[PDB]
Amino acid sequence: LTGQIDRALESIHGTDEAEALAVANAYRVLET
Amino acid sequence: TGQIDRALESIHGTDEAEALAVA
Amino acid sequence: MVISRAEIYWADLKRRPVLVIQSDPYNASRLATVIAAVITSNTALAAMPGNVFLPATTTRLPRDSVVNVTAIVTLNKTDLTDRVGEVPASLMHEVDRGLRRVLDL
Amino acid sequence: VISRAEIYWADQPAKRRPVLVIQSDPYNASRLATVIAAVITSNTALAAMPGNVFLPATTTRLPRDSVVNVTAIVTLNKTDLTDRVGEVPASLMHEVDRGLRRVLDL
Amino acid sequence: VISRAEIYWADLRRPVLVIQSDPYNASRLATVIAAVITSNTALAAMPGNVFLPATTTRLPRDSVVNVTAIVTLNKTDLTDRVGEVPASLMHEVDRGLRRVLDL
Repeated sequence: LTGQIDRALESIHGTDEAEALAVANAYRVLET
Repeated sequence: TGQIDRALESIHGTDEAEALAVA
Repeated sequence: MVISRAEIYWADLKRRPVLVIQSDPYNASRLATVIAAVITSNTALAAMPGNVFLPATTTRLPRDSVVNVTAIVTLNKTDLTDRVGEVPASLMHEVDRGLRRVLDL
Repeated sequence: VISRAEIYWADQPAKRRPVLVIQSDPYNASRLATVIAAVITSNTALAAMPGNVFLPATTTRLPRDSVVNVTAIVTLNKTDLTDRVGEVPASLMHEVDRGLRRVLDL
Repeated sequence: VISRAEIYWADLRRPVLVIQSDPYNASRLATVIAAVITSNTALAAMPGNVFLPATTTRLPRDSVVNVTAIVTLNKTDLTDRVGEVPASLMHEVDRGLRRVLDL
């Protein structure tokens, strides 16, 4: 599992909207 | 077999790749 | 609107699509929040183990989609506005498999 | 190296709150930059909500008694988790697994 | 040397994914079994079928393995080796093949 995850992340360089906007939205839940 | 049938209605047009298979 | 699982909504996360993964019992309840997975348009993310590709012809979305099972969000039920469409049970089984994979369930 | 069942403190100001790692260890030990977690509250009344799991302070090393809110799931950057509070026993993580499968229909 | 999980261009030109096992591939058998790869991503709604991003296959466009379209080709009809499908995506392909073939 780990190996294929790393391999796929090599193609998708940087960070995607989902891998970020999720980290963004998280703060709203914890605040409420 | 509805699951297969549901997806078939989604692709109203059949792919010519599957046709070449018969060939 | 009675939000149900497997449905795709547009959500301000930057309006982007989300896939409801919270079960319908919790959805039809007085709980104000719903859990969802973020849907991306970067189809290359379908190579990531567990992620699920979604063709636009299936989702009613503009472009082809990928369920990012590593991007999980908790949104207010009011934050879900545009009900785009529903994901078939065969593709949601792929989503369910991925969620159990990434969450060890 | 973040592992499952571990409790971390997570971040206008900041309002730091505790979280329980639910992302599987294969995905944790990978180059994936994000980790999935369930929010830990101090409102023990939320243990009445179905699926939620109560956590005694003698077990978590947290200040007060805690409740894992399986309906509050967040995705955080792996770098945001620094101060490791502790690890949840396997018997209570089975309760967490039971709750998570309930709310996620898994 | 045709090996499993490899994608080749096949004479109609369309791509194919080798599903025949490597023992039969490394043999003098003149045929190799493959699943037809389409560019109609809408076929990813089919239960057994497996989506393949072009960034993964090295193919021109995004791809979908149609596990219900299986072919037996002569080994000479395979000319351009495009690339190989990772074992994680090939596990999904194997699941579809066993599903459609009841194996």
